[PDB]
Amino acid sequence: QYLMEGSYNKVFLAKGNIPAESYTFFIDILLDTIRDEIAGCIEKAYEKILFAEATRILFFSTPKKMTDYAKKRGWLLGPNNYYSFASQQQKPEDSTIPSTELARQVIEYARQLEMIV
Amino acid sequence: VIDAFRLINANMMVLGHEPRQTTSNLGHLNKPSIQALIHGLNRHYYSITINYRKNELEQKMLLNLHKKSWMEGLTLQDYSEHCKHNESVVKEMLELAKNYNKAVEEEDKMTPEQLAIKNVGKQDPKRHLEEHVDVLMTSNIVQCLAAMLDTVVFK
Repeated sequence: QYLMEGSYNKVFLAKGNIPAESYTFFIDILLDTIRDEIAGCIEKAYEKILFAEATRILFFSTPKKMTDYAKKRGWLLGPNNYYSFASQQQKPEDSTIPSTELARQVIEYARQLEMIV
Repeated sequence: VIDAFRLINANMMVLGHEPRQTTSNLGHLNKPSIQALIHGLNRHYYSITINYRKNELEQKMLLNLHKKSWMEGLTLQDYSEHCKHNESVVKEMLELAKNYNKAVEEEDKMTPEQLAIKNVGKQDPKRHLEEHVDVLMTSNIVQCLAAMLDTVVFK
């Protein structure tokens, strides 16, 4: 529920050590997962921001940690990263010059209309 | 009002050439005017048939294939002119729309045309509305099909 919500600060791992019925070995691989999620969201989040502002929220603070997950993201180098990829995708709605695809369903609407009349 | 005819002389009538003409074809008597049919039949003529044969080449030349005639179909009309028309067309439907709101309230028996006249709206308010969109839709639809095609082809 917390991960879905978008919280990475009331997520808990302490409540998974209350059972020690071999739930205790799953936490090991769920301290990976919390990290993964913060990192994806940050790709969407920034059109571009400073390296300094973004590392403290990753909870990375050593360049090695930055590199490791950066590969998965597609981000290039360690302190340097391109958060920008995800933001870039929104902008193409601006075009109008090529009509055929942009208008859409030009063939479809015409065909049915012709049958009806 | 084209008939083929044959002459009636004193000699022809005595021979009985006049029934002889009907034989060998489908038979044809004229119609225009009452005075001209009685008078014509006795003194002037006997009437007989014309049928028509025109070949497929004759039909092809008859049709008048024409170069600009087909070209217009592709020829793109102004974008502002479609917008302007779209707005004008809507204005005819508005008029019809008052009659149309009243007609629709009760149409619970049979024959749409009677219902529509009865709960106000001469003939069919639905029909008038539909014809009005159809003409605009027709010009806009073909021009859009044509425009996208030409831009890509020429480029």
